[PDB]
Amino acid sequence: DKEWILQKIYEIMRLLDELXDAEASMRVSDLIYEFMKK
Amino acid sequence: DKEWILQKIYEIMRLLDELXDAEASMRVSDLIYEFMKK
Amino acid sequence: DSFVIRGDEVRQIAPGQTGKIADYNYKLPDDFTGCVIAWNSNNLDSKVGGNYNYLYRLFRKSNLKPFERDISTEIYQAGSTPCNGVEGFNCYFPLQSYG
Repeated sequence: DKEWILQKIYEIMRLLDELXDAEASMRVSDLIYEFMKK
Repeated sequence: DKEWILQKIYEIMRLLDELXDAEASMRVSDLIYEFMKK
Repeated sequence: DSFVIRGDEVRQIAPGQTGKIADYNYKLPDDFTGCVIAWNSNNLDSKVGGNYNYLYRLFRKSNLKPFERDISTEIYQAGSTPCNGVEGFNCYFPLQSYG
């Protein structure tokens, strides 16, 4: 399906906890949960 | 649902811009312009 | 049972309450009428610069069974791609780095 988007937002989580603002990574995590359940 | 997804990543862009990194912001903007077409 | 759960997700502990941060590595079955207390642990258990101490597999093939708790080095999969650490489109090692 959206495997491109999934890979990209996982990359975003990677870089985002490689940032310092460790919090939006987890938001994107629940977003991926939302994708998988839908 | 679909609009919830598009607006949660709308907010992804918003928040990342609220963080500050031209590069990742460009990447996720590419992401949203990609997804909305898909 | 004791475990780590972040602040604005505390409420998610409920019978039949799935989730992402509250489900992929923990789950209570229905029919437990009891109490749970959450609270700040930062006065002693926190540190500036990323508390590199917690972890939970952010990906799994389904939810958990009643009070199920099983360790797994297994990667998540969309296809059947054998990956042992290399980040592909579906290799997906579920390591969520709580720092």
